[PDB]
Amino acid sequence: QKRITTPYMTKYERARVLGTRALQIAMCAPVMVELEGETDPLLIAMKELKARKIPIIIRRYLPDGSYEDWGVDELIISD
Amino acid sequence: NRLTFASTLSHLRRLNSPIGRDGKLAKPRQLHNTLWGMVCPAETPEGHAVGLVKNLALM
Amino acid sequence: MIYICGECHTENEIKSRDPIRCRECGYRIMYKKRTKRLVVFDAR
Amino acid sequence: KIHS
Amino acid sequence: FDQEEVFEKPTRETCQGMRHAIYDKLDDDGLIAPGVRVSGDDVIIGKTVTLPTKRDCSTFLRTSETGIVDQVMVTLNQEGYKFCKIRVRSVRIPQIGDKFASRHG
Amino acid sequence: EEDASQLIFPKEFETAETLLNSEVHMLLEHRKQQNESAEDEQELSEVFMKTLNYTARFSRFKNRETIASVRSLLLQKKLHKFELACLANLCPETAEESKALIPSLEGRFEDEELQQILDDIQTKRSFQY
Amino acid sequence: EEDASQLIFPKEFETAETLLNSEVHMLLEHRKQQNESAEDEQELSEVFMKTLNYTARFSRFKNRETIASVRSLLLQKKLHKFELACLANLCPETAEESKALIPSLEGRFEDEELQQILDDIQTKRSFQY
Amino acid sequence: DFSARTVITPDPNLSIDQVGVPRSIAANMTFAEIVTPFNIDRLQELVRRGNSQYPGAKYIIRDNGDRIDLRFHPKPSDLHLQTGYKVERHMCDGDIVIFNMSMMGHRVRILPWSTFRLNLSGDEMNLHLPQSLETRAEIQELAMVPRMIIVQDTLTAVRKFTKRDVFLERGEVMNLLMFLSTWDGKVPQPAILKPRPLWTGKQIFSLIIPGHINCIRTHSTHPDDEDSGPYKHISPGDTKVVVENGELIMGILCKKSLGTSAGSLVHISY
Amino acid sequence: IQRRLIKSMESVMVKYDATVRNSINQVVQLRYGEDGLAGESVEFQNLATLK
Amino acid sequence: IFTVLGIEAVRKALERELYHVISFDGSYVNYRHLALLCDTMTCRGHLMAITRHGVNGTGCFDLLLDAEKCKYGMEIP
Amino acid sequence: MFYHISLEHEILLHPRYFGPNLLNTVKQKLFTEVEGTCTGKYGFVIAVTTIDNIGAGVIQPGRGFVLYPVKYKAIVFRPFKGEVVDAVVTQVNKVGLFTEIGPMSCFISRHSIPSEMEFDPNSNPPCYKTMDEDIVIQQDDEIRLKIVGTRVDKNDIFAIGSLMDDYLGLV
Amino acid sequence: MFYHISLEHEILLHPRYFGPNLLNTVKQKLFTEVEGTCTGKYGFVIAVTTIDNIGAGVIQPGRGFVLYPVKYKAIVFRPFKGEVVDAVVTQVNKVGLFTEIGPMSCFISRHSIPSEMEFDPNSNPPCYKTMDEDIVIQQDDEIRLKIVGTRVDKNDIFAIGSLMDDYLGLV
Ligand SMILES: [Zn+2]
Repeated sequence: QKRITTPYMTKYERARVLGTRALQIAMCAPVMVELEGETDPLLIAMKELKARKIPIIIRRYLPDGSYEDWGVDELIISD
Repeated sequence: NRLTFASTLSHLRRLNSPIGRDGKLAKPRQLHNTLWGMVCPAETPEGHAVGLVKNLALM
Repeated sequence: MIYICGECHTENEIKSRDPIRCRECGYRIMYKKRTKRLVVFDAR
Repeated sequence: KIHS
Repeated sequence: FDQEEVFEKPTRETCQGMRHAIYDKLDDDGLIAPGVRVSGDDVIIGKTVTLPTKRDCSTFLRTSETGIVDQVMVTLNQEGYKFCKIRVRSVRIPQIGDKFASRHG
Repeated sequence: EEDASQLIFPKEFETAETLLNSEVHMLLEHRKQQNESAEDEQELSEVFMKTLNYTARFSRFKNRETIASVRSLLLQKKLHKFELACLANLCPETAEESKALIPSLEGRFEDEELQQILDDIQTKRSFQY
Repeated sequence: EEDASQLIFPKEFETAETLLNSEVHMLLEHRKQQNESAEDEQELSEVFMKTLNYTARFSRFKNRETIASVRSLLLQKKLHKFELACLANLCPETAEESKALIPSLEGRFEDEELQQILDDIQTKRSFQY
Repeated sequence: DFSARTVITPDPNLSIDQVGVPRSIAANMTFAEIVTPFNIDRLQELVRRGNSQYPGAKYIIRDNGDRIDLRFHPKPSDLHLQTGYKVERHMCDGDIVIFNMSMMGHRVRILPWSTFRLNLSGDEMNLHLPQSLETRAEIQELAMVPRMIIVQDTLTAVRKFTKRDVFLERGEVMNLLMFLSTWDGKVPQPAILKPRPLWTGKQIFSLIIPGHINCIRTHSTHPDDEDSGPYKHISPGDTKVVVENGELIMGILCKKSLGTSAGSLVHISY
Repeated sequence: IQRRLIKSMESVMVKYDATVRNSINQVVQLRYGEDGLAGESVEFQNLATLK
Repeated sequence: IFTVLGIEAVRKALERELYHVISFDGSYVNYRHLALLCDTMTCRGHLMAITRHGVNGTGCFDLLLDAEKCKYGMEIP
Repeated sequence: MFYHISLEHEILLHPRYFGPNLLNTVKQKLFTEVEGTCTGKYGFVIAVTTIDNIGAGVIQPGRGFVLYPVKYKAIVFRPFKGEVVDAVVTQVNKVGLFTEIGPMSCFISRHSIPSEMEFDPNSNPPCYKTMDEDIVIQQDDEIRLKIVGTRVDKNDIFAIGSLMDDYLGLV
Repeated sequence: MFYHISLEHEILLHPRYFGPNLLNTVKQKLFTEVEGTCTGKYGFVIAVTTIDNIGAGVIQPGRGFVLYPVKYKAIVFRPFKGEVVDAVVTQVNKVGLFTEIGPMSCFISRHSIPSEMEFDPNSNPPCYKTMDEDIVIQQDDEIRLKIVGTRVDKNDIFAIGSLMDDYLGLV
């Protein structure tokens, strides 16, 4: 709560979230969304972000030392 | 330099600008009027050492 | 191995650990004739 | 260059 | 005095330290005769050091280009020790990577 | 935890005074002379010989008078002792070169005054021919 | 730099509360019971078995009531936590024995009052037959 | 994994993001990849190929961290791999590479010859391959050429192409539209239906323009008095560039209109 | 010049509070570019309410 | 200008001089980039020479795993 | 000596364990890493009582392994220097008595043993017995000793004891 | 870098040297112990200028060796981290240039060398030369490099340099 950061998700956050999730998927991690034959791990994570299912929670460290826990689903992505 | 006959001829007639205080104070790189008929104006290696190394005129 | 003098161009057999010099000349540079193992050449 |  | 260099075939048995390469190219004198095709990593001159068993210190091709030795020269240097030179000849066909320049520009 | 650019190093070296490469050669020569003839001792260590060649090759000054003049000239300024030998040893051609090689000088030296110092070193350093 | 006699040891252990050898056996038994039946896991480590025998052999008390009574009895006094388990584990026969084995007790305990404490432990410790 | 530097040559066919690499260089370079059931067979076949064949793996890493060289292939069982292993398979098509602190990523395409191919739009370079998947995903998401951003051989022809004089016959139009990736598949109606069909250069370029973007630009040879004259909308020299609904209705394109600037077709589309 | 400029601004970055700060966390600018907008998406235009 | 008008006036003067040379040849640079350079030099209240060393990272946020969102999901195999 | 402590241990969890109720895998993993081991600073971790709390799982960049800082309650066996504690003899040799203080093994040197004691290889089994025969230390004998010093070796704690002090022996 | 320092060294003197004018033996001994060695803290001790004073000789109990604390003036070569200094190339290899900064040897890695430079095994002798051929670093070539870091190994100091910084090279 009382979060002051922008509701939108930055490009850097999107790249890291997908990259980390894609690495996890390649390591026998479960996939929340249904699998329709997408072999490449990046595609699996890409649709997960679209469906707002990625468990990763972004902890944005403010310059003053405080941190805000922003969920990927909560953040507004651009498609 | 024995890569080409022309290169060998140029190397033998090659000239070097003065080094030290004499060269530092002057502008050896810049082309002077005295080179007419004595040192080839066009011929000069390209790079930082441009104009320091030259070639003797044919005649 | 068999070598060739660079002055008279005559065959002179030189063994291992032997001074390199032509008997007929004393010339100190020797060459190798050729190898009996032929190679394949393609006109390209 | 490449063979190097 | 104890250790000296020699020219001979670096046999796998007499030599302890060696590098994986084809040694059939070398002749009985340790020098590859003219007319032998050489490609990739190959020994063209045999040299060993009798360390206080000998250690291989031969010279391989500088690059991986395929070339044929043109001529072989055996001489004695100024110090009197045996000294040899060999010229490796290779044919380069112009390709997409070669740089061509006009007489000006 | 020490850095020459930031002038941070063990406190012990603060009391020490720097020496020039050419000047050290004189000190090594004095050490070499006595060992060779004054006393019958073992030959000088290989380390001593190695540094002697380094100093001789990079010796920028011929005699003590040239060394003393440069030392006195640079002592008048506020040059730090670490920069005293480093500047003379490097012999920067121009002021711009010295600051980039020596970040400390940029802190308290202007682009004009330092140039008047490096050129003075040039007039002192002696060339072979 | 640490010594038990002088009550000097790492500051981390200060927050920790000591345990009796017999009491630890109960905790180990609780750990043993769940591992054996509650969950299907690998057999307990050899270290766990070794300490279980040590606690059982040196267990001075039968049931929790005896353990709790001694713990409560010693808690009323100013006994340090380190001495709490050490005194009970050692079970000194008389006051003189405890002080020599435990130098700390001599600092703040008299020869008479402590004797009235050790004998109480004797009435609690249960013998085989 | 720094590679051997090699000269650069142009390749219009390749996309700007794509980069051409020879087989030999890609063979030396390796990309560690974590094997997964969905691609267990893919790694199983590639490792079987061996280092002699280009599509092979230089090394295979087990879970414990031991690296086994595939050059020797001592036992078939050692060749077999289990889930969770790391295989240093040789670089293949579709991999992401990064080279010239801002660096632009590229998609490697294998080509027969030796020299590198770059769709410029010479100097030697060394391309770096990101081994980790996390940085590989990040590079392809933010460091790609499209997110970073025309040759002089195309701008000159573009000006001639958009000239009103240029007329394209049915046969010529077919070839041009074939290379058009962003083509709906329907041939546009000719501007001059009779006596014979003749597509103007702008009509072909209209499909090239993506979506519906509107912008107004002026040609380099645009008289100042032309705008003030009554023929401002109907340019006597076609020196005024106007685009409506993604269609180049009029005007000859050039660096001012198509080249990068404050206002240009590429800039507006971006 | 290119190398020198990068080093003096290598640590300069925009934090999550829409402020420009260096490694030491010193505020270089309250908002990036004094407006808080990216330099790539901005487009040139001329408002006609002053001329 | 620093000794007469102050560091604040130098920021505008430095911008003008930097823009004047950049715009002399017709090239243009976004004002935000130019302003950043001036601010960094004058950030400490006195003119600072650009770092002469010239030798020459996405860590402001950390990704955290959540168990609640992981309750749903089926393994691919 | 036995204590009750609250320790911190960073648990490395493979992504393969990211299935439903992954916290259970973390909880069970902690029963193998810090259980049955012997940290050199806090001594042998004989057993774990309960788990206090599990911290947020931070994903290590590049490695891909999620790090879970978990707080747990456990009991350790840390032999403090200069502490007298009972011990069990496991073997006897000419060098000296070999004792066993719970999980660890403590060695008693011959010099530390009182001079009155004398090793007897004839007696079956060996046992340090003095001439008077009043006190004899057989194997598996409960004896009290003072640990003069302790040393940590190969992730294990080795203790050295002595019996020169008063009231150290069979009693 | 060369400095003038006053160091302390405890000299161990055998009783065999307790003859007349034993101080001379102590003085000459100091010219072998601290001379020609390389202390890891103060760097190479290339030479000793003079001796400040000799302290009282304390006899170590049991050992029987008299300890003589002596103060001497000497010049050391301590390479400070991040310091630019001229160097001499001793050999060149594919890994990188091998330099020699006075008594010590400094190694330059290939990565630290500018990308424009390219190693040439064909050229006799080897020398890192760029494509433009403007600057070439042959053996025994006076070049300027910056020591990024230094490490002490087997009582010796090994330095690592770089040329990425401006104005580093032949000049
Ligand atoms: Zn002859």
